[PDB]
Amino acid sequence: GVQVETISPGDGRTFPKRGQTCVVHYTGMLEDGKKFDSSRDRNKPFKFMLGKQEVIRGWEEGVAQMSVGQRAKLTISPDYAYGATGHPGIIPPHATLVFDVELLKLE
Amino acid sequence: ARRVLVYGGRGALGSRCVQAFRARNWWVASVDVVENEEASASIIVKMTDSFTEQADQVTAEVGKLLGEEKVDAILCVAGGWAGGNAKSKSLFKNCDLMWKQSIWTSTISSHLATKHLKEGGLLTLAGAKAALDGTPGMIGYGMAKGAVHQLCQSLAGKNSGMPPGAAAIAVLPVTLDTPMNRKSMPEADFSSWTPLEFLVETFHDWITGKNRPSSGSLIQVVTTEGRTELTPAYF
Ligand SMILES: CCC(C)(C)C(=O)C(=O)N1CCCC[C@H]1C(=O)N[C@H](CCc1ccc(OC)cc1)C(=O)NC[C@@H]1CC12CCN(c1nc(N[C@@H](CC(C)C)c3nc[nH]n3)nc(N3CCn4ncnc4C3)n1)CC2
Ligand SMILES: [Cl-]
Repeated sequence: GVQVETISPGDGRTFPKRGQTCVVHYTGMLEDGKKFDSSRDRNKPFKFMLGKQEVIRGWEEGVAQMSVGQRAKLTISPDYAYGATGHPGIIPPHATLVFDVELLKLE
Repeated sequence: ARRVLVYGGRGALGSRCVQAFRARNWWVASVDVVENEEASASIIVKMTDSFTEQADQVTAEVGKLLGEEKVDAILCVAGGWAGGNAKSKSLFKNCDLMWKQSIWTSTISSHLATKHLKEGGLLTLAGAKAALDGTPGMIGYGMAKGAVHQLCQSLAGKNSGMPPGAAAIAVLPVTLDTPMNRKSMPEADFSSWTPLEFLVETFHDWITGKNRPSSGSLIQVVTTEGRTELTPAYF
């Protein structure tokens, strides 16, 4: 489903709750490392609320495991991402995705 | 029926429509933010602030999927919910969400209906009974759903672009019985929530020509002690 690997540890005590808004910077890549998007290129973090079906399942399960300040690599199988169809023009069919995610704060 | 496009095909109601219609061996396309693996075909909408970008992209993709084939129905079941009064610090973000999930989706679906609905086919739009009145604690939601109700009226008018004999009907529920609602409101009276299968079977009747309301109807869907009744409202 989603594998979570620590790039640098968070505070180890502030984990997201349903209803809280996660503030993150990310870079998303295909399995070969080809970048398809980064919030850092916009100098603006991505925000989403867990428990509201706002994101692909790998992020819903992956980010919930992170603590504030953590930088993590999420490796997400297609069934936890865009599946068989993909997202034509950006995400190929049956793509495993890799996201570098930094959990900046909770709002 | 035989071909249906479910706009919002991965949502709670739209997923049930895909399942039920595939069980009848209909061809079913899903349009949503991610595929529906149960659908015959899936179209994935672009996340963007540009309405024209998203609408042009979906329109092109649906046109390529269908070619010259026409569909019996477009069921626009997308919509979410986000609350807050006009003073809320979350007002602008929640309004943007509501307009994207209800106004944008309904508009694109309506355009697709002019281009792809068979003569005598059906477009459904997702309204809300609450937006028949003021919604002081859910400003964006009420504005978005009120716009959809008005759009339904437009589509029934002369030279709206709807094909001959086709109907646009808005569905105006209160609360649907969904797993996310049961865990979000675990103390509510579920017997005042509308079962998804009630709406799926209503849509099947309407698409097939059984007890189909007139175009431009606003059909209130109200469940009381597990029994659902359909009542027209007049704009
Ligand atoms: C920028 C993206 C790129 C590729 C560059 C990227 O890098 C990338 O991958 N990501 C970016 C970084 C994070 C990882 C990943 C990601 O997760 N990105 C999401 C993509 C959206 C998504 C995907 C799978 C999901 O699984 C639960 C959930 C969401 C994003 O940007 N989310 C935030 C943006 C603000 C929203 C859009 C509005 N809003 C919402 N929610 C639902 N729920 C649905 C049902 C639900 C169970 C599917 C519904 N309910 C009624 N019917 N269907 N539907 C709709 N629709 C409106 C349009 N529309 N047209 C037809 N039908 C519809 C229904 N809009 C909440 C989220
Ligand atoms: Cl209200």
